[PDB]
Amino acid sequence: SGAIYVGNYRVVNRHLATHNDWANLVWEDSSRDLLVSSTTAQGCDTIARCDCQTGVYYCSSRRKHYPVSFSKPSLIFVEASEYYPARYQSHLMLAVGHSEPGDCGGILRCQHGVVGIVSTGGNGLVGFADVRDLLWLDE
Ligand SMILES: NC(=O)[C@H]1CCCN(C(=O)Cc2ccccc2C(F)(F)F)C1
Ligand SMILES: [Zn+2]
Repeated sequence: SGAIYVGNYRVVNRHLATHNDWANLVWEDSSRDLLVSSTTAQGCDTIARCDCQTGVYYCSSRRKHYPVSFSKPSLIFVEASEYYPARYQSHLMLAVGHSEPGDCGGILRCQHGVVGIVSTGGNGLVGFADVRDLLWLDE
């Protein structure tokens, strides 16, 4: 679990969104596993606007942060779940690093700010849903 709080917005994994998130919906995209809801308090985080391919992510299953090199946002496949079916998740970045169920929501950051959140993983890999193209989170 985990979320990005920026201004009057909360960004979470779509498969983990709450009833409150859906009742205060701003935007959602099942193909990206993202959902953004509105909040009444000002958010604690800053968003990166860059093309960094190195950064640090939080891994709940190890209670530790790890440095990673990650790929450019692209399409990757993800098997079924209580949430989705075999598809090409878009805007997804892969990295060599640990992840397991329960790790979604961990933040990935570079020197410019928040890059995205853990959304996929498997066999020594970890996938992050990018948020750097969501320019509207700031204005
Ligand atoms: N974006 C999705 O469709 C995810 C929905 C939940 C399930 N999902 C996963 O990949 C679950 C998984 C499996 C092995 C290692 C790590 C994970 C992690 F990080 F939790 F995502 C896929
Ligand atoms: Zn950056």
